[PDB]
Amino acid sequence: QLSRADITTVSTFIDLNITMLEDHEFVPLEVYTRHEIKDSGLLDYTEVQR
Amino acid sequence: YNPSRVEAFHRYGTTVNCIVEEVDARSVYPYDEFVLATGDFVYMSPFYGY
Ligand SMILES: *[C@@H]1O[C@H](CO)[C@@H](O)[C@H](O)[C@H]1NC(C)=O
Repeated sequence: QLSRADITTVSTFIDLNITMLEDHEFVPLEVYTRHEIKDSGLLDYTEVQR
Repeated sequence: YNPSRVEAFHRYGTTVNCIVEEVDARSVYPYDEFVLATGDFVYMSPFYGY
C-alpha cells in the first residue's frame, strides 16, 4: 500500500486567480478650509469695527 | 478735558492723550504695502529699509 502523494500529480483544472478589491478609506481633504479663505482677505470689516 | 463754566460764552478745551498699541499687521503680494489691525493702510513695503 502506498500513499496518495507518492505518485506525481498534474493539475487537470485551468486555474483562475480572483483578487477581491481591497477596502479603501477616504480621509477629509480640502485645498483651503473655510477659515483660510476668510483669512485670505487683507482686511476684515468685522474685526476692524470691533 | 473741557473748559470751566463761564456764562453766555464759548470756550475751547484741548485734550491730548498719548496712545501706543500693539497691532497685527497684514500684507499680500507683491507686499508693497500693509494694513494694521485698526484698518489703517500703510503705503510702504514691510521690508523697506536702508
Ligand atoms: C493564483 O493564480 C495562479 C495562476 O494565475 C496560480 O498559479 C496560483 O497558484 C494561484 N494562487 C496563488 C496563491 O498564487
